[PDB]
Amino acid sequence: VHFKDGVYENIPFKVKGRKTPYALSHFGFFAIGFAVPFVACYVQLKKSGAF
Amino acid sequence: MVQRWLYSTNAKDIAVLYFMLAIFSGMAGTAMSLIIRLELAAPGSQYLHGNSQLFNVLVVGHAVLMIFFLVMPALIGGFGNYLLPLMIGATDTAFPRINNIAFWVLPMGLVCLVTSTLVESGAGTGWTVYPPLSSIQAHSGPSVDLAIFALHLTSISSLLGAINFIVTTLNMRTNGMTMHKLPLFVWSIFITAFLLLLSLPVLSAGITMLLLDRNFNTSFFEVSGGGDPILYEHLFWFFGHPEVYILIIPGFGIISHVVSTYSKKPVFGEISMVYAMASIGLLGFLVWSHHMYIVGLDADTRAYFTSATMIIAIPTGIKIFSWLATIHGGSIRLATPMLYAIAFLFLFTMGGLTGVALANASLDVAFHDTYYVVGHFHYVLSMGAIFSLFAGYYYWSPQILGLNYNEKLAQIQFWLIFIGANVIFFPMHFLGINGMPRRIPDYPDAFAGWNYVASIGSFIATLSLFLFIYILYDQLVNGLNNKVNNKSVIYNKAPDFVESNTIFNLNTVKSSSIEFLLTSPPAVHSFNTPAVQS
Amino acid sequence: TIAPITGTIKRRVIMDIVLGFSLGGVMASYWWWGFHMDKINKREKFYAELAERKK
Amino acid sequence: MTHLERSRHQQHPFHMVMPSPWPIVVSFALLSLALSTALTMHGYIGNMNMVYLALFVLLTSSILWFRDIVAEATYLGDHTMAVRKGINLGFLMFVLSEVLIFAGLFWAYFHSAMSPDVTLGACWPPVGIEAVQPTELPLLNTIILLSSGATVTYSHHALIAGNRNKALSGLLITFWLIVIFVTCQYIEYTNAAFTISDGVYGSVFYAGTGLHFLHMVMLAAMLGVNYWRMRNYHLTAGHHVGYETTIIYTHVLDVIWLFLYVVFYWWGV
Amino acid sequence: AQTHALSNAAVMDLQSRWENMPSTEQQDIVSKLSERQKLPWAQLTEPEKQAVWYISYGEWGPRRPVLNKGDSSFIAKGVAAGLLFSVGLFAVVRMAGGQDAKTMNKEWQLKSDEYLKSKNANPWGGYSQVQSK
Amino acid sequence: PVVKTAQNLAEVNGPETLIGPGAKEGTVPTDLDQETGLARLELLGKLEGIDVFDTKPLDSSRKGTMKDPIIIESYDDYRYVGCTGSPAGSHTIMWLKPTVNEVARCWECGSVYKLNPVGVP
Amino acid sequence: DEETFEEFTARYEKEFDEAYDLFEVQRVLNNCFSYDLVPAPAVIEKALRAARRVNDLPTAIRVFEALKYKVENEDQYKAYLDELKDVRQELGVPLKEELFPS
Amino acid sequence: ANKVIQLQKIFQSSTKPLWWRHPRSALYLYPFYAIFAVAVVTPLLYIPNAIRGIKAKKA
Amino acid sequence: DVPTPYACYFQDSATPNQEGILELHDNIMFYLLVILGLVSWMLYTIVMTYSKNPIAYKYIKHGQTIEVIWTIFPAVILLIIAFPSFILLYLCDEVISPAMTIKAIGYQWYWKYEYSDFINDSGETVEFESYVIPDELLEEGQLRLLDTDTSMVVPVDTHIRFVVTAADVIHDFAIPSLGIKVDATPGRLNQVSALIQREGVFYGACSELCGTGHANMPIKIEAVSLPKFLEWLNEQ
Ligand code: HEA
Ligand code: HEA
Ligand SMILES: CCCCCCCCCCCCCCCC(=O)OC[C@H](COP(=O)(O)OCCN)OC(=O)CCCCCCCCCCCCCCC
Ligand SMILES: CCCCCCCCCCCCCCCC(=O)OC[C@H](COP(=O)(O)OCCN)OC(=O)CCCCCCCCCCCCCCC
Ligand SMILES: [Ca+2]
Ligand SMILES: [Mg+2]
Ligand SMILES: [Zn+2]
Repeated sequence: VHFKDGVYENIPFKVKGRKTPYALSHFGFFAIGFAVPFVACYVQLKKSGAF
Repeated sequence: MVQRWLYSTNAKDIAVLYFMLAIFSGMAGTAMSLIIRLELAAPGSQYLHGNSQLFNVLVVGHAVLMIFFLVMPALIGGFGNYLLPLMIGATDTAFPRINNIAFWVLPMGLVCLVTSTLVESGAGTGWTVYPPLSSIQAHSGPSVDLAIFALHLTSISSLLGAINFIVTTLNMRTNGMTMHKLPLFVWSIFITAFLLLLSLPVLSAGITMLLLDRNFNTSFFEVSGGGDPILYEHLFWFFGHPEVYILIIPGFGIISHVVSTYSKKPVFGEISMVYAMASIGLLGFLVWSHHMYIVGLDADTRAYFTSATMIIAIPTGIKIFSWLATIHGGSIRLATPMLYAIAFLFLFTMGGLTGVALANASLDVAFHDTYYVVGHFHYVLSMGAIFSLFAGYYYWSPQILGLNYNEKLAQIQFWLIFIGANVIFFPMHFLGINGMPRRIPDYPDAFAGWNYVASIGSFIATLSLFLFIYILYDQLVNGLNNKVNNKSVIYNKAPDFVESNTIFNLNTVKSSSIEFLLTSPPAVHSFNTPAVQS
Repeated sequence: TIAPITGTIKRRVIMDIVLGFSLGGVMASYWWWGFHMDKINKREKFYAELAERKK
Repeated sequence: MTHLERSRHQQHPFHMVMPSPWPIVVSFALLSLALSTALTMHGYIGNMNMVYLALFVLLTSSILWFRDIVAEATYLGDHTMAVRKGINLGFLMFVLSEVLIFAGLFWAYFHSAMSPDVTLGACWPPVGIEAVQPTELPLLNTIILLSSGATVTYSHHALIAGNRNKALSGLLITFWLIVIFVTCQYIEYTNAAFTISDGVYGSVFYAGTGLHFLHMVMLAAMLGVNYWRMRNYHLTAGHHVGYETTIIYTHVLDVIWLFLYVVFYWWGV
Repeated sequence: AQTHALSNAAVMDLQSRWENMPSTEQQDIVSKLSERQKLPWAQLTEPEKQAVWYISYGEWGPRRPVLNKGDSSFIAKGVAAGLLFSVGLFAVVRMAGGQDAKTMNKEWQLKSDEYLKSKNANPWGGYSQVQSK
Repeated sequence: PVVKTAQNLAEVNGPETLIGPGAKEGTVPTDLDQETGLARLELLGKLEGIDVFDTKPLDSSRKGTMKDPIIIESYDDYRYVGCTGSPAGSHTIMWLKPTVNEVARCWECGSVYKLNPVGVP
Repeated sequence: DEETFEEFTARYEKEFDEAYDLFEVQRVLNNCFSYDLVPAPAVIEKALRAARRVNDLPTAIRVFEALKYKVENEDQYKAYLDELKDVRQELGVPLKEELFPS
Repeated sequence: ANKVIQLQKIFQSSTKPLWWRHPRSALYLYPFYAIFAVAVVTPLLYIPNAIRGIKAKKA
Repeated sequence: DVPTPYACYFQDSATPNQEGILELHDNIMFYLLVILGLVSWMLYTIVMTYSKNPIAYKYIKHGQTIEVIWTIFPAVILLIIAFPSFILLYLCDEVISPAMTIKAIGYQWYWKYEYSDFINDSGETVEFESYVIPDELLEEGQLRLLDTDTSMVVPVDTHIRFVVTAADVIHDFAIPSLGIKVDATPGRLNQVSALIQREGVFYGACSELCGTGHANMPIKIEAVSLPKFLEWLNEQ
């Protein structure tokens, strides 16, 4: 079926016409990706002793 | 927006979804590697308060995230799904719903792996899930079961993608392509698909029997009942060595394209490239038992297996030498993908040489489960896969996205990751040869020195990764601006040294594959009238 | 006139191949004859001294 | 035809699937199944109803997916020759994958038997286990399975020849033969001297036999859906892929059962 | 064919200003020079020959290099700064961590060396473990 | 009114005339009875021998100079063409994209490919 | 089948003779110079004739530039250019290094 | 009872998604959607208990 | 014998196996280095020569002679470096009349040694557990994570068969200075032969994951003179 084609039409995320700046979403995606192991370590250390 | 992505049916959208998931999982695995390499920098419990179980859990998560969730979704999933239909002129990949379901069972494997890490203790068995450490006695709780289910989900995804690739490249070739005229990346993906098809069933059987032993009281590997963990070792490695060749062969396919396009002369012996990849794939199934030289096999078995493992150096040597022959006599446009390809050549040769030294059943006695092995497989895996992914991205992203990346920052990132990865992975060889065991969170304080400098190297590599994350941003918001100014490389092939600027401007693209003739981001379904070829 | 000049790339290829073999041979000869032979000499000297002090 | 009319069609035999929710829905159901069975085998879930619900959701999602694929094949006519060849090839690859799973199970059996553990008695089957006699029930099972294969071939040839009644009768009786095989294998499970938890012998024996049991259940489902489709004039005399699919499945599964019979009964006893 | 010659005010120093001209002026200059090409090549003046050669094979547009005359220094500075920042972050996170093992002292490791010397450990190699202060 | 069933390939007019009548009461359906859409169109082409979904490779008999370029028929305003030389495989594969306005030249064998569209979308 | 030098020379003299426009002249010159041999002075003669025939001065200079960048020594380039001195003076094509003196 | 041609006419002329074209699609699609939502939401609520260590009471 | 900071080579050998594998490693590295030098020099010269090449030799594709040369060159290198591999593999595999046989059973995060051939009072088997000394219980001078509570005392210049097995998970008996590394599956025994040529101490660790206490489970083998070994055995 006919979907729109263009430079920014090939990606699931929205870049140009945005309410919040795109840098926030772009770096938050990889920040939560990087913080998943930190959350896991914090949980596994809480269930022992410390923080 | 929901129909286009959640309900997706075309290969390009599924490919970009694969790439996004792969880079997310690679970021998570790199965070785990950073934590491991930070804790393992000085003797004593520094950052993790004791808790060797947590360190083992992080090691398993890092290995799985890198292998089953970064290298394969990107190489097999992303690049394979985006380019295979494009390179062969297929309008859209066969079995498109299967192509969608493979991707969509990937992140759910991620969800269950993460919740395995979060549940009572986490899987601390290594990426290999050897019993009886992984049995119900030593690991209680649902973490090992959830890791087993993550492996099952990614096996389902890989097998479905392999079937799709096989059918697409066998049936949906354009009207002019015989199998001998296929591009090298297509051949690599086809061979990798057959390797997945013939490998994943054995892994599924072994892992399912392990799960049954854990939870259904049965005894496939329980010594109390007649089992043998060596059976699990056999099954897992019969899967896993073809798995590493599955990881590396698409890298071989990508490097051939990058070399041929940035040396401006075709690949030296393309048919020999196809034959070498086929021989490597066939021989991967015959050498699986060199990971288990220590378990107490007979002398004849180890003598056969060292010879079989050494034989693989011949097709790989042919591929390496033909890449140098292709680079020889050309006009090297030292762009970022070509830099990555050259680094791939050098560091993959180093890793393969270490593996050849490891293939001996006599030297493996001194090197098994040491940091020499981690040096070897981190060289081959990290370099020949991550560098291949970087080259493929820096090579195809301006065609996939219509957005052109900054080149100075790309070269800085390449140099930073090159030096950091070398610094982290070269002292591992010294640590392993000195006698440092593998999978230890704490070591005798005589191994500290190198473990310090290697811990420095990660802080470089991750930093380059961060720069890469900025480059994407600079590509995704300033790609058109990068085209209009002089901050990027617009043409991957420069005019020949007789060719005027206008003659080039009317013939800007001179490529051996369809992918580069397609417009800024290619139409949702191209090849209306089938592409013709003589 | 101009004599036909040709085959420069083949000559360059063989020159580069033999030069690379020579470099690898020099590197490995240094490896062996310095490092490995020093270790072997130290081991043999120590074992000879041990056998002497056994007497 | 003229250019005016040829401009109004696909230009290539290959099938453009419309966007569908079944991939992601099946993925969600599979994730829920894995999560529920991981939280239920370890007591975090009080009962097994959640696993049943997840399995039911997965089954219904697969049924809806196949309802879409048969709608495309039969009522939209999107299955041209190239699509049919691609589907047949993909099913051959899937059958090869199943055969390799069975080969892994056979490898486990051969490793457990050829090097018998000292705790087993250094004999196969291990001391204390009396093996199921091959000649009584399994002989009937294998003879009815060969009969089912011959009968499905007969029905396929009658369908190609154009005779509806013989094709329907053959397909129905082979479906009944397979459902009798399933019943007899379940019966043999009920009155068995050893259980899947009684050592490696029972472990590998029931692993292989139950995998074949699940494959036979799937094959009976495929024969039932093929009988519905043939009954309601879905299957034509020259265009049928699912029925060739189930014939290839029946023959490969009969070969797998023959190997399983020989190895587990005439070599393991 | 065309008139006497290309105007000097429009042809001199074409290297220094070719990329800054509008496309219409570029096309007009190309057309005039192509019309002048048809004359015997001995009649073309030296600035015209230089202009034609720069238009055809000039290092602009398609022939723009990968690195534009100042990028090697930039990438060297970037990689050096990245290395310095990496080691700085590593030092900072090494300071914000747990304590160092009790056995990483000069005095402890001298005693360990004395014990190893008692056992004749690593006779031809090295048994000394100090590595710290 | 009512539309016919497109008895042969010359009466096909739209996708709505490719349905046909099914089996009568109790006989197996034939291919000409219940095939529909693209499969029915391909089946018709097979019966009258006109192979729909043309799969002929590229015209690589002559060089195709600029005055008499190799003409390639298309149903869209562009088409991709991979040429290999005046013989079948003289030089390596060279992929070109001739469109309506601009012809495609190989730059290695010099072949010129000119597109003519069927059009009428 | 590998070609000899004489067959190569005759083939490229012909292929330069049937070159009809600037694109063809540049393509023929490119795939002539993309070999493991420096073209004979007769082939360079035909290339200069083709460049004059399509009225393109810069490709005639590029012929000598490519010959300089292709030949082995700095003396064989001189042996090429002083043998082609008469034709270069006749057509009036200047060398690149003497057109931009620096 | 040989409804193939009638259903072909129905299916080829319909401005609806493919799974909604049959007249009895709602009967199979609404209960399925409800059951699927329940069966996907339920296991996730039991994950915080698995992390917290609380097993299900055997009552 | 014991790891050294900033070391890049093997620990000092004490058995023929370790020096044999060291010689094999050096012999293999000789050819690995000639190949690495060849590849690196070719990459170096090709990149720096053809990064400034205006004309690409785009017509050199097959080149059968060099194809067959590098098809048959790796094979001969592999045969050359595989002859000594087979010699060493078949030489170190032989069990030639061990004058002593002793078992090492790996329990969860400790070892248990058992001198089945020798006596304690009269005939009865000698055995002892080898726990790692805790970091809080270390006296100044002992090696962290490397020195055990009780040492495994062994006579020098005698053929010794280590029979390693396990009880719960797979525990690897690995001493690099003696050049022995054999795992311990709970199902089956694994025998290895050793001859220690010099007295002293030899430290190793478990080369197989076994849970939380994989790191803190070392192996300490103290090779002493035969009269001193007999005195220790009688005191044991
Ligand atoms: C894909 C495989 C892969 C990759 C790339 C890596 C890369 C790294 N790994 Fe590891 N590792 C494994 C797979 C991998 N690893 C496996 C299988 C094990 C065995 C586990 C076991 O034995 O139990 C292991 C074990 C392992 C060990 C040994 C631990 C032990 O045995 O005790 C260490 C120690 O340093 C380590 C750390 C690192 C570090 C610091 C990197 C750094 O190189 C990180 C830098 C990497 C990047 C920056 C990658 C780029 C990031 C991307 C997201 C790609 C971007 C490109 C595109 C998106 C196109 N991992
Ligand atoms: C990227 C994936 C990848 C690739 C391509 C390889 C390639 C090779 N590997 Fe490796 N390997 C791993 C991933 C990979 N490996 C992983 C993940 C592990 C650890 C698993 C775990 O423990 O969890 C591992 C561990 C591993 C072991 C097990 C050791 C042990 O743990 O006890 C062995 C032993 O044979 C081995 C050897 C080899 C060899 C001989 C090759 C060869 O294919 C390499 C051949 C290439 C060359 C030799 C260089 C190029 C050739 C030439 C330049 C010609 C000249 C060369 C000669 C003449 C020799 N590697
Ligand atoms: C020991 C082993 C035991 C297992 C044996 C089980 C036997 C399995 C029998 C299943 C066949 C009957 C199903 C259709 C009956 C019917 O009528 O659904 C068809 C009905 C009426 O028919 P119609 O002519 O309109 O066709 C029109 C067909 N579209 O249409 C509908 O509403 C449309 C959708 C109905 C929903 C299900 C049918 C869709 C096909 C997918 C089925 C795949 C299931 C395979 C796995 C279970
Ligand atoms: C084992 C030996 C080395 C193995 C590989 C080394 C590294 C591989 C990379 C090679 C880079 C260039 C290859 C492409 C060039 C090409 O394609 O050249 C091909 C061209 C033309 O073909 P033709 O005239 O041969 O045949 C006509 C039809 N094909 O002519 C050449 O140039 C041939 C060069 C031959 C080289 C032989 C080896 C030289 C010495 C080897 C022994 C040295 C040991 C001495 C000890 C000090
Ligand atoms: Ca630490
Ligand atoms: Mg091991
Ligand atoms: Zn061409």
